[PDB]
Amino acid sequence: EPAALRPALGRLQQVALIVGGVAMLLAVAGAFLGAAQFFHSYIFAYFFWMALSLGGLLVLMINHLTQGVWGLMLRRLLEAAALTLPLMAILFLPIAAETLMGTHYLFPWTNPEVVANDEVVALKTPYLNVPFFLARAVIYFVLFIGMAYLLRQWSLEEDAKGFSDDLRGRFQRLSGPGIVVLVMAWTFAATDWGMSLEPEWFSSMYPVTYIASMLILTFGGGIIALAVLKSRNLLPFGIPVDRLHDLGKFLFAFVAVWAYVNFSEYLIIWSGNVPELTPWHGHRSAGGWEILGIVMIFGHFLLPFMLLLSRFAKRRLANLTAIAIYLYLIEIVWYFWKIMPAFHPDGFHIHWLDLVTLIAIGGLWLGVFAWNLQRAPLLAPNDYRVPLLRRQEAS
Amino acid sequence: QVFDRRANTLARVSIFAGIPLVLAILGGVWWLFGWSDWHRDVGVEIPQP
Amino acid sequence: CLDCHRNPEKYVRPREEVFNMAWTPPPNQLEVGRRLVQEYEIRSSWELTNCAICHR
Amino acid sequence: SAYGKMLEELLGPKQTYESVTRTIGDIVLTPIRKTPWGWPVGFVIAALGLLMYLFSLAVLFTVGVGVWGINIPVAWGFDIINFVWWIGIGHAGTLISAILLLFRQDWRTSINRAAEAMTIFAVACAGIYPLVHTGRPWLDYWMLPYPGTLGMWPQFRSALEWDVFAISTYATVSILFWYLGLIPDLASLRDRATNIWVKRFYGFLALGWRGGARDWNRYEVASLILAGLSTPLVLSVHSIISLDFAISQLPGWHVTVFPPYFVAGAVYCGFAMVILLLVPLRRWYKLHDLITIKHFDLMGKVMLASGLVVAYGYFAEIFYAWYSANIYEYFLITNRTMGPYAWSYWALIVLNVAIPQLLWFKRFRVSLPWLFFISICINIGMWFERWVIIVLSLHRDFLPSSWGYYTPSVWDISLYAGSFGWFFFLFFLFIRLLPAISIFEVRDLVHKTETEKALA
Amino acid sequence: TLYGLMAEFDDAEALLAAAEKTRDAGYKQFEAYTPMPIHGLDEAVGYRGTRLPWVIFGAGLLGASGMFALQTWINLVEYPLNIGGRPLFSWPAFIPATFEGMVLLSAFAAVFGMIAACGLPRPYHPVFNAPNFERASVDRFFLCIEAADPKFELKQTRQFLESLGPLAVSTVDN
Amino acid sequence: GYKWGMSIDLNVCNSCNACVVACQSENNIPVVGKDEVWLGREMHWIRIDQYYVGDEHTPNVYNMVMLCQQCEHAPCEIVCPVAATVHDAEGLNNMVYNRCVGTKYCSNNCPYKVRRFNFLQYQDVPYRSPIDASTENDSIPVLKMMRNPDVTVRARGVMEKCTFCVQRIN
Ligand code: HEC
Ligand code: SF4
Ligand code: SF4
Ligand code: F3S
Repeated sequence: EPAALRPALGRLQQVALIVGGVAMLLAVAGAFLGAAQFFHSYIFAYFFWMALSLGGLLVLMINHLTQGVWGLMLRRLLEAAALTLPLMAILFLPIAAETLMGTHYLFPWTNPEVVANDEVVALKTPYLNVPFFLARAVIYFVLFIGMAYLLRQWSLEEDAKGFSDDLRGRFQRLSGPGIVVLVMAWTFAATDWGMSLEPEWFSSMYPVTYIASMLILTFGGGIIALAVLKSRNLLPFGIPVDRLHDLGKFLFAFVAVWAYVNFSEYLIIWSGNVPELTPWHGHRSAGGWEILGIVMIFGHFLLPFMLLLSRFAKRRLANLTAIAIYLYLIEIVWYFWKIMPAFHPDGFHIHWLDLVTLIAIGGLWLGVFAWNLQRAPLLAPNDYRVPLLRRQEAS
Repeated sequence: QVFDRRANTLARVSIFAGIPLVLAILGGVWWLFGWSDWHRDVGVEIPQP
Repeated sequence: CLDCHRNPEKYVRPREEVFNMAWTPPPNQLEVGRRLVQEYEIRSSWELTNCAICHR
Repeated sequence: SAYGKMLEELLGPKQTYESVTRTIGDIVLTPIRKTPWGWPVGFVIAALGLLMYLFSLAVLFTVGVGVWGINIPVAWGFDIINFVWWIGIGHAGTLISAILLLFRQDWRTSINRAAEAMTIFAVACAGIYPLVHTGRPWLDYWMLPYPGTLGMWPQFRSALEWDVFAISTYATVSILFWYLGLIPDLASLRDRATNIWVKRFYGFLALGWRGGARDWNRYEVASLILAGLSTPLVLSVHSIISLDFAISQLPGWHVTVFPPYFVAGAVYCGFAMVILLLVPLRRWYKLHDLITIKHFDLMGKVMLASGLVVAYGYFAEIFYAWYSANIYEYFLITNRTMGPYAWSYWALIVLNVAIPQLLWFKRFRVSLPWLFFISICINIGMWFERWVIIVLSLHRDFLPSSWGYYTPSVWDISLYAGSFGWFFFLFFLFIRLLPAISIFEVRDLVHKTETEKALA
Repeated sequence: TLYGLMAEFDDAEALLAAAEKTRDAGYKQFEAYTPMPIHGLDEAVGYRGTRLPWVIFGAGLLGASGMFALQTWINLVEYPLNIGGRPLFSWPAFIPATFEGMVLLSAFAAVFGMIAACGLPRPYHPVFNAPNFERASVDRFFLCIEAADPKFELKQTRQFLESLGPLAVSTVDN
Repeated sequence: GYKWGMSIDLNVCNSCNACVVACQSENNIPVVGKDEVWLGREMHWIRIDQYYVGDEHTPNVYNMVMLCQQCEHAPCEIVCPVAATVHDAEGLNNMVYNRCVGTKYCSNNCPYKVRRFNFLQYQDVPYRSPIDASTENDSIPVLKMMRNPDVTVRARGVMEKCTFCVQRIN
């Protein structure tokens, strides 16, 4: 264990609340110039750090189902990402406040004259209505936090009492049906917060495209977090070069899954061009959003498809984070392509509120992520795979 | 020993001289029965009454 | 007959030499055959190969 | 060790490299007139299924494609429900062969050849159906991009043209990754022959292998790349056999979660067939020390982990059929729950998301008479999913004046019930002539258990 | 007409320690001949990997860019068809057919490029005529050197193989 | 050039079925026996659809003359593996019978189901039952004279469609 772990994780916690709090003081003071532009730019920044928190919960449950030496290096980093979901329940309140205000900035089914004219939206008012939108929203959070708090109180038990199948039986008893009621609580949450911004446009697979990107962000965050903790010499274990090729196998095999669920979402909508399915990709392939579409094929898939094929720049640490940071800067563009063209559908524009709210929720997320890393000893030293991590370090 | 030394001549030309000739047979049958002007009889002087 | 419908200019002759059997194509078939295509209002390669031309 | 107690669940008693090679080299090399029973009585039951297969095809070509019972509303029937079912079966035969080899997992080792070969014979039984459901089957070469004296090529926007491109890539790399796996294995059956006319048979199937580190290193860098090329293939193949509904504008067909939910149902129905085939390959061939019950505890967990993604698939496609305010997808929910074929969707919720939800408990996973009934309710049930997807979306659609029924005739049953003949004609030819367990890989698993006991 | 001086071994724990000992003895032309792949034999022999994955990628880029350019040449240059009102350069609906041509030509360079990199369509190797090579693909492990190196005679080698732990050092012919 | 469209005045259609039987006499459409109409395999390029709106004792009966609408963004064409269903530049839907290999996917994606597949050898069916191949390629000689010489008398496994009478267009 390094001595400079808890001060540098304390410093990164303190500097991220000031970075992610001033940028939120710049956001709400920037909200007063243009009111609707804030909530158009806030919910874009919400989905990037909600999915980076929920994927930190979702990979944590795959880490408990399987015996990987990968993931033991991530288990205290996924648990540091899964319990920022209490922050994504309190930063959901600006999205919850707009549904209560009579502004109809965020969700256009809050408008009583959109419901009264569009009959397609008026038949979704059993599901899309603000006394039941918010009641569904706190149902997701008590299932997201409750499946993160139970996976913390039983994992902080492990470094307290010890490993047995009394405890590892509890992980697989939760995370077995956890992913069931995590996917199903996300395919009711992405049709609440993400798909219902385009309320005339239904879809299957629209939460699944987020699910395959929750795996990109939290394996990309798996390699970025084990890079800064390696470059500053703060990791309690030297990284096995065989198991970084496992994290690069996961980063590569979830770029390809993401480009298979986003393209077959497009391949179906483009083939049968039904006018209740095409307005999404018609607003996202016209008026400048065509440029972000061609980026999502080449800069998101095909540029990290070729560099993530060799063992070089997949087995080396310094050339995998050159992909994992680049995959963050290409997923930020993607969540700007998923969420933002629901607002101002004809034409592409980007505000400074788009990239000062991503810093605002980001430093708030990276402060709470760094707050939970001082809680854990970063190794899970009473685990059953840590004798395998004692191997693969002395060759 | 099974498969004595003479079989190395056989196994070499079965993938280096056979498969270019079998694909030249199947390339010539593809020409003669799907591409030629013989199977659609040109220049043949069809007999009248 | 698809290469001749997609590019009729390398085979189209004047109407006054259609029933003349001794008509050989000139060395300047193009720029004359293309001249005859715009003169005879011969339709483009898009409209001429779409199996209602043939294949009813 | 926590890793050594994983690998000891896969073998069991005292086993060396010879005792492992002997119990797989006694399924093969046990000669005819000494060959044990069960294989003769099964190979002549499969012949009566193959003579039901070859007679239903000789009928089908002669009198036509309209002895099936396919209507004009529902014009895709048992020729396509069984085709996506058979393609669905062989897909978890390559999750076992290729996707688990990415994960460096050692419980896929003894389930390998009984899933590589089970892929191929669920593709050779499958791949006849895209060639015989056409009304003019002698022109299925027109779906190939070849140059001819016609200026015509295939369309390459239809998802049945990609079915040509998926299966004729799936059929050829299944028989190239199972034959590459049999290159170092039929060299072991060659050296255990002591009979030169069966030694020359396995001395020519295996090309001359010798082992060797310059050949063993080239083998696994051509195996895991093939296991890395067959893993986006089968997530695409049964996605491409899923696009040929989801490309179409039909209300039950045009859903966009068809590509991951079909391949989930392929690694749901497929693991049910590997379980339905390996429980009678321990009680009949004495493989209790290679196909130990932890392999079924893990094949049941992955079948459960795949059966929830189709449990998600039935609830998503019933949510977004309601979440869409279409009258045609409102009617889709009220034609699977009500209507003339409501029994099919309720024998689907029972057989897929009610009966195999006992897979959570180990009580119905380690117990093979309970895992068999669960997996036999998935092969019948995932046939009914592909019936609900194909027929119940076709037989009632947009216009009410084109509502059909599709009660199948005998030649739709005799081709499907005859198709199990051609599966078990080739499966019983695979069991007798070829090893059912990859010997060289389970020799490495025996070596991996010894090299972790020697780390103490 | 002399190819052998090949030593039988009991288990591969004593083979790779002897195969890396042959790397310390200057012999550059030697093999392993095991029934199973052992971790660290090509590192012990000194094979330094193979150029075979670049043959798989070189044929995968020829199948992906060869099938995508096939359906584009069909739909734009050869016979462009208004089929369904869909555009001529349909860049979707060409990807599920240029992906399966990428998998096909890669695996055609993965099986037929492995049995072309290894000389496997080759019966009668000069190692099969050994007194116990029937056990070579079942239980035993056979460190074998050849006569392609300039530092192999029958002596200088048989005493070196007995400086290892062998079971039966046997000289096999061609 | 020559954009071909059709307007069907549904207010004046009395469901006389004279347009069903005149498409049959013009486009060589085969008759299908009683046993294969019950299986929904009638060959009729145009159909009239009663719909019975209202009370079950005194309803209003409405006709929809449903033929091939010749869709510009035709979904029946994009699902044809061998491209046996393409468009003109005139705009109408060309169902070419000699290219049809018989994959009935066009009929599934056709939302109106105005595609009609030859399932058996539908030819002279009230004079020979269509479940035999003893007379599959042998035809009645006197029935050959009633056929229009401009429309393909179709084979066993090809699909049909209302072609706007393209032999009268051309
Ligand atoms: C006139 C220039 C034509 C066009 C617009 C199309 N075809 Fe086409 N076709 C033409 C001719 C002279 C023949 C006879 C060729 C021969 O004798 O081999 C054909 C034939 C065909 C076939 C062959 C049928 C068979 O061999 O059983 C097919 C499949 C075919 N034609 C298809 C086809 C398609 C799909 C077209 C789409 C636009 C098309 N044809 C146009 C002449 C013409
Ligand atoms: S459209 Fe047909 S049914 Fe209607 S009046 Fe004319 S011929 Fe009679
Ligand atoms: S048959 Fe149906 S889908 Fe095809 S063009 Fe006519 S109306 Fe459109
Ligand atoms: S899709 Fe294609 S080939 Fe025949 S029946 Fe339907 S046309």
